Amino acid sequence: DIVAICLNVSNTLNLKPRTKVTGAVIPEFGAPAVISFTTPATYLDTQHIIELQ
Amino acid sequence: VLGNHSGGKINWLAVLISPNAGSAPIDLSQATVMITDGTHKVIAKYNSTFFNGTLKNGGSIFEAKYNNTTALKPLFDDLPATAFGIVVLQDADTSCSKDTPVINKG
Ligand SMILES: [Ca+2]
Repeated sequence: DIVAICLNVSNTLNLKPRTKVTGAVIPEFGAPAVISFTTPATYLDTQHIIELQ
Repeated sequence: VLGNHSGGKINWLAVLISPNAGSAPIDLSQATVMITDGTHKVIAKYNSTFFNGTLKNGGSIFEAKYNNTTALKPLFDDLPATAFGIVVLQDADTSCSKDTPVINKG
């Protein structure tokens, strides 16, 4: 299976450029998935969807 | 590199620059320029006040104006001794904006 966890971060975390984001999805049992990315140096208006990790 | 002259000196320089092939976008607001004449070594950094975008559509360099709020005034004459200004000469995709001059291929 593949499934997408959707999070709206607009007011909660302030993801401007050059910003490190760290985290995990932790299940009831078993090993966590590790989220780890640094947002790009430049965001361009021609490319509103970005691949982060 | 081009250079206006008066008196006994070259007084303004305009250094035209572009990305290398296959480069990721470069954000000039965080660049640094270093120049020396063998007697002094200045280092200069971007002051957002001195941007002219319009020239992407043609005009005269070395006579570009800039916009302090409420007025238009000549760029080169006003630019401080420790700062560099930027003038967009070709940009297809409006990637350069006054607060974030990011240059991309072309
Ligand atoms: Ca561009």
